[PDB]
Amino acid sequence: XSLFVMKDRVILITCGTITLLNCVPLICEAVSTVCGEVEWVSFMHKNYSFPWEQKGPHLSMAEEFKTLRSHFPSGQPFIFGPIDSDHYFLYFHSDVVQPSCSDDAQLSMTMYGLDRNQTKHWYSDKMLPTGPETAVIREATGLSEVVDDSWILHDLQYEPCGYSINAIRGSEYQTIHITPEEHCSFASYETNTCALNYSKCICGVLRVFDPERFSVIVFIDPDSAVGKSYHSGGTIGVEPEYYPNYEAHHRTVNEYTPGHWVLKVNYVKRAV
Amino acid sequence: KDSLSLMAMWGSIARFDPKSFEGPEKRLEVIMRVVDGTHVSGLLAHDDDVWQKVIDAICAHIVSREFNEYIRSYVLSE
Amino acid sequence: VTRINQQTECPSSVHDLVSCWGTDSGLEKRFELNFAQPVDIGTVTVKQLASVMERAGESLRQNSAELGIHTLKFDRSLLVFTAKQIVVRSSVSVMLHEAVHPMLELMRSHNIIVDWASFMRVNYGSPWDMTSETSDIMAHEYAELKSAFPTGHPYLAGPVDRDHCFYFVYDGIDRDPSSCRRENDVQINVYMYNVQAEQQLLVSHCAGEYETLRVSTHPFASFETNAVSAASDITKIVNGLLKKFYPERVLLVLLQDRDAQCGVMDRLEGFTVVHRGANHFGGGYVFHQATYARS
Repeated sequence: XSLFVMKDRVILITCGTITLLNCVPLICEAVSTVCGEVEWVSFMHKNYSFPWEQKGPHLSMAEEFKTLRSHFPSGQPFIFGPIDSDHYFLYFHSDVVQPSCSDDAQLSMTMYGLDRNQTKHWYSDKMLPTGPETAVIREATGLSEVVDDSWILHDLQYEPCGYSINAIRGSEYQTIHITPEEHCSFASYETNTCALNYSKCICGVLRVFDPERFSVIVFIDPDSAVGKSYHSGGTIGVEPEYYPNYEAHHRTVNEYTPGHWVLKVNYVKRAV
Repeated sequence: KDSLSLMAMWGSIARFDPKSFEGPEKRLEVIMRVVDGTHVSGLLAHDDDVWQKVIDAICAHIVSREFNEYIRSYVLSE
Repeated sequence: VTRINQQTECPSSVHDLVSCWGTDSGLEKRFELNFAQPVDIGTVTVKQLASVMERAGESLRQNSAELGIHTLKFDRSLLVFTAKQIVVRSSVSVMLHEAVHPMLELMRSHNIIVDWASFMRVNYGSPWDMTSETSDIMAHEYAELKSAFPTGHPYLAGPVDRDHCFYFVYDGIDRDPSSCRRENDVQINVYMYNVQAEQQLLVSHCAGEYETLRVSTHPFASFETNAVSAASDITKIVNGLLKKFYPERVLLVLLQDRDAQCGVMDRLEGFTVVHRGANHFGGGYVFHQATYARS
């Protein structure tokens, strides 16, 4: 995958072995032409399921760190969660000379072991862009609920399997990518929607995939709706009470840069 | 390799069974400042030609495009 | 750099992974064991504890015996043993991971069940420094720890390129409602980098409760306590430590156990917050951490 270009930022999401960092020089150039100034860069990825197959600087977190340091020497890396299990790698750089107002929001989900009755619909012997055939898939699987009629959307059904969808409404976006293969089943979800509580959003995605385990990370800005709620003892939608079929295995909280926080939680299905 | 990536690999091996595609994604985000002389449209002033060259740098390509008064959305494939 | 695909086997164990696929820039290592049941203070002898530490290149030099506390002072490490836990803190030149398995075997020979364990190291540099052996040691530490506790996991709290703590945690605590194993521990750690103008001390006012202070080489001081009274006024004792030592950087770790006795103090005197964070373990307990630098 996904690329989101906004008035003030770029968001590039890639999977597989795409060497994502090779496009940084061109993004810096895209900001210079319009006479902008880079002030905030983040690179993030859930721990790779097969790190030995990654290429370029992505074969090791040290090399991702080395690469990003060559371009942003002040940036800082982090690792949230168990290093030999579900965790996130983050590299953050900022040159904020003008104290601004941060009211953005970012919600990401990584889901493994997807529902087998659902994977049947993420298969296809022919390529299919956004058309009547993918509409059937959205209704048959439940994506119609996550991406209702108020959203502009374009999606792609892959061959032999695979599915991607983008959705935009106003300044909000929403994306999903699915790897249906049983032995390496995975699905991702990300959105920037403003919401005092993410419980219904998350549950809507869980009902589609009902995964054996999933992680959720939440970036909280100080001046956002969720930020005001979080910084006053309010619940934000990732608390264990909202997921009774799941057990929280580890949770992290970090103020990676002043005033900005990140929450991450790993959930595993109890499997009675 | 480094000790931390060594730990990460052992966790991926224990959950690995040859019977594989990388689902977990990489995310890059760049936010820019706005100076007096900045284009009033920001990065949206660029046409799709600009962003297509970006995707070529990573050996990928656009498949479909949807725009908006606020966002440009592109779906990509290897 | 050229790179090709080598179709190689998967290591059957962590040890094979370290040797086949894989100057210490730390400042202290810490190894802790807790037991499913309180252990008699005198069943594990000083002789047996000293032999375990000989596997880590340490020789016993002094030992005292107080109410509920046995203290063993080595060349570069300090060992405390109460009915509830064994804790050893050592300098970085001590291969403290080589005492993990022998220590566990010692417990096994005494019918002592270890249900919780941790290995911790405070780093000033990064493990990604290829000119330092820091990464090869951490790999070995992970080999013994994961070998001994396959269910344990490592974590890294704080910026990987700044002051931070890398620790391994194994949680085998029985939490069945019928279990009498309670979790109301107090653990407060203060690491003070570059203090102004060497020793290993222990002080205790109650039984089984202690304060330990280590000072050694760049100078640094390491303070720890498990006294329940300390968890009621942490903001006071840290300020007393900063005045006494006056460091450039500080790293605090505070344990909030399942039965909470606790967020890090938001502000410290003449210090700015570099990083703040917390690790909420599934068992219900939390490890809070914050790093500071002189303003």
